[PDB]
Amino acid sequence: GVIDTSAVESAITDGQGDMKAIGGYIVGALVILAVAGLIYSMLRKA
Amino acid sequence: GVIDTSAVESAITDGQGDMKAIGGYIVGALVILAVAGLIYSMLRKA
Amino acid sequence: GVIDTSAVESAITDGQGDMKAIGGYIVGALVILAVAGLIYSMLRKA
Amino acid sequence: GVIDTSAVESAITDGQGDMKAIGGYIVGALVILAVAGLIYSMLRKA
Amino acid sequence: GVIDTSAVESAITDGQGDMKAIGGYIVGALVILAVAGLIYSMLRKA
Amino acid sequence: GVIDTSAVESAITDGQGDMKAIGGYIVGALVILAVAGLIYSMLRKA
Amino acid sequence: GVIDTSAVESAITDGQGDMKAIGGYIVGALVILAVAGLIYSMLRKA
Amino acid sequence: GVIDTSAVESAITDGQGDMKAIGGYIVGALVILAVAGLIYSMLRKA
Amino acid sequence: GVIDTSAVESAITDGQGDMKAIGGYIVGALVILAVAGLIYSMLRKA
Amino acid sequence: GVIDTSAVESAITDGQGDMKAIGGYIVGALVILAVAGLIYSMLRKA
Amino acid sequence: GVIDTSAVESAITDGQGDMKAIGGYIVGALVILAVAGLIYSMLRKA
Amino acid sequence: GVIDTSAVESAITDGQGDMKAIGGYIVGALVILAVAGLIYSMLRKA
Amino acid sequence: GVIDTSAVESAITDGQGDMKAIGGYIVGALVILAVAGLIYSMLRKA
Amino acid sequence: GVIDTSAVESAITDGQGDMKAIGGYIVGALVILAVAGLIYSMLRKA
Amino acid sequence: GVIDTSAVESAITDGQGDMKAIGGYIVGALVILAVAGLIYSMLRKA
Amino acid sequence: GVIDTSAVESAITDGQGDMKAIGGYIVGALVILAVAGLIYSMLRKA
Amino acid sequence: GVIDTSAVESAITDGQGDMKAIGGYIVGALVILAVAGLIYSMLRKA
Amino acid sequence: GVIDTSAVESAITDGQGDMKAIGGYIVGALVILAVAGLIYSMLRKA
Amino acid sequence: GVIDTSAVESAITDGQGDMKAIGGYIVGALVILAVAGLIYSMLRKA
Amino acid sequence: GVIDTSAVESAITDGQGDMKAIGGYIVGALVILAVAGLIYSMLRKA
Amino acid sequence: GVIDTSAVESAITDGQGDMKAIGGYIVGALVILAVAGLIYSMLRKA
Amino acid sequence: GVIDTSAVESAITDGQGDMKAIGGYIVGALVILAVAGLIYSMLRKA
Amino acid sequence: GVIDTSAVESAITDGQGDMKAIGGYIVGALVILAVAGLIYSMLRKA
Amino acid sequence: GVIDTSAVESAITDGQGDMKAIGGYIVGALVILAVAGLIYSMLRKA
Amino acid sequence: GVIDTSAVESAITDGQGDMKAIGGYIVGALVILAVAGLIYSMLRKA
Amino acid sequence: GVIDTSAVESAITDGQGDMKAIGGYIVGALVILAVAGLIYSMLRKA
Amino acid sequence: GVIDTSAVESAITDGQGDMKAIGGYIVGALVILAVAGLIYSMLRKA
Amino acid sequence: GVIDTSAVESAITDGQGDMKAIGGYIVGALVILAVAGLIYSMLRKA
Amino acid sequence: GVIDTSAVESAITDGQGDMKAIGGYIVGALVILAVAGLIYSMLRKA
Amino acid sequence: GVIDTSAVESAITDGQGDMKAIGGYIVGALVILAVAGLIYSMLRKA
Amino acid sequence: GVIDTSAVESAITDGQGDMKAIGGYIVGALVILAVAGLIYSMLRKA
Amino acid sequence: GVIDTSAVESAITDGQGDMKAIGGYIVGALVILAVAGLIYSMLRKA
Amino acid sequence: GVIDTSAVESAITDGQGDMKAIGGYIVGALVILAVAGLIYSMLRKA
Amino acid sequence: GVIDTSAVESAITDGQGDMKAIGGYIVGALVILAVAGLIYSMLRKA
Amino acid sequence: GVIDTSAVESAITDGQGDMKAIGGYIVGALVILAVAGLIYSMLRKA
Repeated sequence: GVIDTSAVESAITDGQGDMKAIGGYIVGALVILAVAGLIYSMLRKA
Repeated sequence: GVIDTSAVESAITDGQGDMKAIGGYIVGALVILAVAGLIYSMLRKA
Repeated sequence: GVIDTSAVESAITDGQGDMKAIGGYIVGALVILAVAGLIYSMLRKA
Repeated sequence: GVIDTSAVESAITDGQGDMKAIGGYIVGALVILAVAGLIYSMLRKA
Repeated sequence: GVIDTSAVESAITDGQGDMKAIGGYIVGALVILAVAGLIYSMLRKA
Repeated sequence: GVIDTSAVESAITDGQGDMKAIGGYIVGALVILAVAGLIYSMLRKA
Repeated sequence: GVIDTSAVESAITDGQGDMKAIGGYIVGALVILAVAGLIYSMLRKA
Repeated sequence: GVIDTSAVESAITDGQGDMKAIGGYIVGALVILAVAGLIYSMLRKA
Repeated sequence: GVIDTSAVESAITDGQGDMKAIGGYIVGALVILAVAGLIYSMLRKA
Repeated sequence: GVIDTSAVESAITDGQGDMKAIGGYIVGALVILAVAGLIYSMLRKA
Repeated sequence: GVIDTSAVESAITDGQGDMKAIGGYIVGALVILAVAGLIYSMLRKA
Repeated sequence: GVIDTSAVESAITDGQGDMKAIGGYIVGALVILAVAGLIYSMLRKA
Repeated sequence: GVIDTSAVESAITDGQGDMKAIGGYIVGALVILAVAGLIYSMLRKA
Repeated sequence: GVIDTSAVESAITDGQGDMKAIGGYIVGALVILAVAGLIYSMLRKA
Repeated sequence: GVIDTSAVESAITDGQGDMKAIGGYIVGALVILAVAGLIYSMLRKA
Repeated sequence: GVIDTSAVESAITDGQGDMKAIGGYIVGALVILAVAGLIYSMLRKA
Repeated sequence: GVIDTSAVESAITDGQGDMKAIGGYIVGALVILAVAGLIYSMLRKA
Repeated sequence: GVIDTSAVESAITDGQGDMKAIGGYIVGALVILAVAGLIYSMLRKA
Repeated sequence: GVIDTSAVESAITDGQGDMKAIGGYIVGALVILAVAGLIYSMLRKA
Repeated sequence: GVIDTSAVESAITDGQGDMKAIGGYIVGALVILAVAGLIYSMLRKA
Repeated sequence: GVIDTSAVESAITDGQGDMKAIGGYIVGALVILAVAGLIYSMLRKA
Repeated sequence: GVIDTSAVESAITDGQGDMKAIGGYIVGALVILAVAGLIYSMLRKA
Repeated sequence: GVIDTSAVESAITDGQGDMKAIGGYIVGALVILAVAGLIYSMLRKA
Repeated sequence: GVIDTSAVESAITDGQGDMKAIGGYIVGALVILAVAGLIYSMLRKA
Repeated sequence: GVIDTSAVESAITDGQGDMKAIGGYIVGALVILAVAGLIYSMLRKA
Repeated sequence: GVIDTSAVESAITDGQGDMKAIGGYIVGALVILAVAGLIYSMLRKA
Repeated sequence: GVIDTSAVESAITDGQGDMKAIGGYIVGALVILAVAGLIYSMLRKA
Repeated sequence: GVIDTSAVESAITDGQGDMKAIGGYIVGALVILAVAGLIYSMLRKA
Repeated sequence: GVIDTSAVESAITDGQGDMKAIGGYIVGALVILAVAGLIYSMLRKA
Repeated sequence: GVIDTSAVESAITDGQGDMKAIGGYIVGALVILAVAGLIYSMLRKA
Repeated sequence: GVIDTSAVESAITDGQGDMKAIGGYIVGALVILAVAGLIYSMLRKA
Repeated sequence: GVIDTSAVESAITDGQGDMKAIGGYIVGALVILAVAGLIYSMLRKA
Repeated sequence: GVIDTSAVESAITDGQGDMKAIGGYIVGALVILAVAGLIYSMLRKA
Repeated sequence: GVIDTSAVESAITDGQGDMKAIGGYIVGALVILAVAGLIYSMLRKA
Repeated sequence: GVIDTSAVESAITDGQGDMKAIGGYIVGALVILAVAGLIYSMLRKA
């Protein structure tokens, strides 16, 4: 019932919180990766 | 008879009380379950 | 005899009254049950 | 009987209410997930 | 006897009335469920 | 005796009449039930 | 009995009617889904 | 006695008739169901 | 029973008909896709 | 008794007949499905 | 007495005759039932 | 009495005979079912 | 039943509506992605 | 079923339409790219 | 029972027979696929 | 009673015998299945 | 009854405790997995 | 008579006492069961 | 009566003991299963 | 009377003896069943 | 079963037929591509 | 449902925002790269 | 009961034994697979 | 299937048509380029 | 779908716009380069 | 059970055998490919 | 329950241990790969 | 596709136009250069 | 399985055959190219 | 849950640490490469 | 496959044909160039 | 999400910083190279 | 599990062995290539 | 694996063989070229 | 992880070692080349 389902929203909320966060930190890695590639290209070139 | 049947309503009432409650706490488990799945998916992905 | 049998109808009437009532309150429980199952399914799923 | 079955509609109604709601909040998670994937792809790429 | 059995048809009729109705409202829940699944799939995918 | 027993056949006849009839209307309920289950399955599935 | 069972065929018929219909509309969703995937692939690619 | 029991066979016969028939029409529903699932799978896939 | 199962073959047949057809039209899309890739490669190259 | 149980074997036999048959036609669908997937893969690839 | 009791055996014999027969025809129904269930399962499955 | 009860053993024996037999033929159906499922899985897969 | 199944069509309709829409907005992202790749290629080149 | 599957062809058709179109406009970009390379080569050279 | 279960082994045996066979023919397709890819690579390259 | 219950153990024993056996032959199928999947993967890959 | 149902809450509580915990340790594995993938990508690249 | 019927209430009271108690301890088992299922699901999943 | 019902609690207690234990050992299997899956994923990946 | 009722306890005792025993051997079957399922799952999986 | 599985081989055969064919026509494109590159090189050079 | 899907558009919007932005900053790098190449060529030359 | 449940532990133990073993041999395959991929990459590259 | 695969050949054909054509027009550019180089050399020289 | 694909054309258009522009400004550099070479040659010479 | 699981090892063994073999022959192709590239480079060069 | 779930942590721990280890040895391969590429580049160049 | 490839010819045409033109103006420079050399020689000489 | 995998070797063999052949004919082109360059150099020179 | 997700950040952190480091050491190689090229050019020249 | 690869030889053949031809006509230009230089030298000289 | 994408800009910024810098120091080398060539020419000449 | 994972290290080890070896022999080719270029330059020059 | 990798060495060996050979014959051309230049110089001179 | 990444540094180190070395020996060749050119010039001259 209802009340029990307010608790649903609560745990789901924590859930989404976690997600965008984690997904964010992954991106931190990717940027470092990306950019390290661009330098690698600058040497290749000149 | 009648009076005896008011007591019926009484015990049945307790009955339903118990039910929606228990059924509720089960759902608490399910949400935790569900959401723990979503995080598991965020790692899989990124 | 007859008169005595009008009293029959009377006690039987109370009888049926009681029945549909009690049977009704049982159903209240079942609906709560049913629907609590449907929520349990929504978590399972998503 | 009838009256008892109006109460059925009532509890079932709450039921469906709960469902589309919960199912909705799950989707909130999925969108965040999805889109976090698209960014992950933008880095991969460039 | 006969007359008493016309009343049978009557209560049984109410009975069936109730049934297809309730069974109907359950389906309302299921559709909402179903379709909420399809959206969940659209995110998964794209 | 005999004549008295023709009346037996008569009341028994009414009896059987009633039975197959009532038993019939019960089945009307069951079919509605059954089939409402099949729809419930179509949603579950797709 | 027999007659009562013609009514069976009747309610079952409605039943099947409903089914292929609903199952059909679900497919409408799936096609839209499918094809939206193919476009998503055309971008990925070129 | 005997004769009375030939009538038994008769009503039982009708009985079985009804059964395989009804059971048959149910299957009509199931096939429609089944196959509608297979199409649903063809979209999922391609 | 048997007869009822000839109808099974019938609905299943329609089923398979549908499948190879749909699966076919999907392929029409894929070829267009594929080949559009090959042109994209001819430009890349020269 | 015995004789009555030879008829059991008979109806059960028809039963199994039906089964392996139907189950067979389902497989016809699956093969068409499968293989249509393999072509879909040949385009994806080249 | 004795002779009168040979007639007992006679009517009892008819009795048992009737029984195993009727009980037999009931089983005919059950087999049809059973097996119709197995087909219902083959669709469910595949 | 005793002798009458040897006949009991006799009819019960036939009884058990019938049972393991019938139960056996049912299993024949199940195996066909089972295995038809495994093939269905081989297509699904490859 | 029927009426209850008109409501099915209704919720399914909303369903499909949602889908093609969402699937659409995803594509908006992909195009931006794609094209940003093409510019990245123009620099690489010249 | 059949009719429902004509709608499949319809949505798939739109699908393919979209594809060859989009894939086409991508090529417009590539040609401009290509040719801009050839001019870049004419300067390099002379 | 036992004998009935020797027949189990028999139908299961056919079952496995079918499986490794079908699974085999699928592989025939895959090899053709694979190798057609390798040629596609030889052109790409030289 | 006791003796009658030694026969219970006996039939139950046969029972379990049958079970682990049949369950075993099913596994034979599964292994063939599994491994045929792994080869399918080796082609996919290289 | 009530008291007996307080014990329900108790065992269910332990239940949920266990769940989020276990689900947590699984995630520990996934992160290690994920990140080990990212390093694998850094080598691939440079 | 009356007094004798006060003793009725007494033994019936003990009766009900016993019942709700026993019924309670059964539930203790069920909860342990239930929850052990939920853990089993957490492993299945992750 | 009462005393007899203390013995009820006793046998029920053993009962629950058994349950949580067995249910526990099942979980031992599941964990081994789960984790063996995670390794299988590490190979798939790298 | 009393003495006669000591013999009651005696036959009832044998009774319970038999029960827990038989019920035990049934469980032997179930475990074999259960566990054979878990292996079936290990193949499915890997 | 067997016969049903000869049809498997049949549809799979068509399948492979299609594959090597299509894969072939793709190669026709690649050769034209390749060689058009070699001419492009002859101009570059001289 | 609908409302829940307005939130979809919202998160997707942010998504696309992010993308064209990031993709933009990457291009900033590429231009700097490109042009640094052109200077490198001016020295090579004169 | 208890003793019967020691046998449970026994069969479950064998069960788990089997599992980690089988799951192990599967991994043997995967490693061979994996590593054969790495060599395939060394050729691709140089 | 087959017919669907004749359409494959058709779209692939158009594909190759396009390719050799485009690749051709590129060469037109290259020749003009080449030869313009040769004149540039005649001036350099004399 | 369609509308969503008009937006595709739109973003692709911007895309191509950007390209021919950028590619153009690069050429501005090349001409300056080229011609600065020709002067360098006039000094070398005379 | 155990014995049945020795057969598991057996079929898995064949499995791995097949794999390293096939994977091996693929490499034969790759080497031929690789080296044919190196010759192609020797011409390019001198 | 709890204790049973400490064993969960234990097997999961071993699990993660295995993972980071294996994932590690894979990386050993990749580094050797990577670096062997860099040497290949030094020859290409000078 | 075709139409899209007529546009290819169009942009390529502009391309070649540009080329022979630019290449032409370069030659204008070269002639002026050349001839200025010849005068330089006439002075050297006489 | 094994036999099925002999066919693997067979198709792979054809595969490699094709490769070294095609790769060979490409080289024929390259030599003609190369050497045509050397003549071009003899004119340049003398 | 939350706490479990702090550990996520932790392992991801190590992850990124590793990455920028490794990516760094690769660059050390590239610089040595680059510069060794410049010396190679100084000899070529003078 | 094979046949498809005879067509490879065919298109490659045309390819080489084209090459030696074009390369030839280039040489025609070079000779005219060369020799025009020799006359230029005869004037310089005498 | 957003915040996470501000960090993107940050790491990309560092990235570009690095690039123009490194690219700059390369040019320092080139100038030294260039000019050392011009002196080499002054000796050649006079 | 553990032991099974020692075998992982073993097959991975062989793996890396193979790699550095093969990668090595490739380099043998490259050196021969390189140096053959240097001789080609000595002729060009003197 | 190992054995498969001895074949690698074999094909690579042939590879290198081919290379130094071809590279050798190219040099034969260059010497003839070179020396023909020296004679051309002897005439120029005297 | 970390430790595994210390080994990365190790193999990369060897890598760079190799590079500057090889690149060095190439330069030895170039100097010999260069200087042999200068002598060639001294003869040309005087």
